[PDB]
Amino acid sequence: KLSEEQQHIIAILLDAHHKTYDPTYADFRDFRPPVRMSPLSMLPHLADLVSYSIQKVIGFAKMIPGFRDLTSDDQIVLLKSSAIEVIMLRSNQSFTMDDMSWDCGSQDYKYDVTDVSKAGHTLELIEPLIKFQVGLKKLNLHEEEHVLLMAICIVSPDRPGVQDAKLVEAIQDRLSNTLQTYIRCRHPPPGSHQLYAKMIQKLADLRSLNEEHSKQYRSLSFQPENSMKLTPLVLEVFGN
Amino acid sequence: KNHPMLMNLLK
Ligand SMILES: C[C@H](CCC(=O)O)[C@H]1CC[C@H]2[C@@H]3CC[C@@H]4C[C@H](O)CC[C@]4(C)[C@H]3CC[C@]12C
Repeated sequence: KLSEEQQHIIAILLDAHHKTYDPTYADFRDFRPPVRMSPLSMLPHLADLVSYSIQKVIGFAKMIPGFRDLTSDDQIVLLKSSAIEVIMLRSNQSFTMDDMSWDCGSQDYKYDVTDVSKAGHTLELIEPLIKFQVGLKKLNLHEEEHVLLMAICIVSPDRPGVQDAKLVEAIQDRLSNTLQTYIRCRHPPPGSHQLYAKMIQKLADLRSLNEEHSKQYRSLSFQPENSMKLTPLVLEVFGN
Repeated sequence: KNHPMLMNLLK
C-alpha cells in the first residue's frame, strides 16, 4: 500500500527533479547560440545544452535516497554510464508529439529532427530516439513514475565498472519496489496495464540508444575539429 | 579513470 518510506522516497525524488529541471529553460540563453541554416552548425549550442544537462542530472542523482551511501568511485561509474540516458529521459518533458520536437520555451530553443541532426550524430541515433520519445510520451506516466524511472536508470548495478553492485542493487530495488507499488496503488487501470513492464522496456531502449550514442561519439572524437567545439565536462564524461 | 570535474560536481 506504499509504506511511509516509499512515500518518503517519492517526495524526495519529486523535489530533486523540481530543483534540477527548470521548465522555463531560462539558462538556455547562456549557451553558445543555435545556428539553423547547416554543416554541424548546431554542435556548439547542443554541446553546451548537453553539458548543462549533465550537471543537472548529477544534481538529481545526488538527491536519490541511498546514492550518497555509495563510494565516490561507484557514483562516478553510474553517472558516466547513465548521463545520456537520463538526459534522453528527462527530455520527454519538453518533447511534443504535435510536431515531433523538443519545445523548450521558444522558436530558437525548439528542436526538431533537422536541428538535432546538425551536431555530428546521424539518424541512426536520432530516428530511434524520436521513436523512444513517442513511445514514452504515450505511457502518460505520472510525474512520480517519471522521476522514479530516472532514478532507477541511474542506480543500475549492471553498469560496467560497478564495485559494490550489491549495494547498488539494494538501492535500486528499493526504488523498483516503490515504483511497482505506486503503480498498483496510485495508477488506476487501464492506464496501468503492464505499465511497469513497459517502463522497464524503456530502460532497455535507452541501453540501445546509449550504445549507439557511444559508437558515434567515438567516431567523432577522432575528429579534433568537432571535439574542439565540445565542453570539458562532455569530453570527460563521454571520453577523452 | 580520474574524472576531476565529475568528482568535483559529485562531492
Ligand atoms: C533538446 C533535448 C532536451 C530537452 C529537455 O531537456 O527538455 C536533448 C535530450 C536528448 C538530446 C540528444 C542526445 C544524443 C546526442 C548528444 C550530442 O551531444 C548532440 C546531439 C544529440 C542528438 C542530442 C540533441 C539534444 C537532445 C534531443
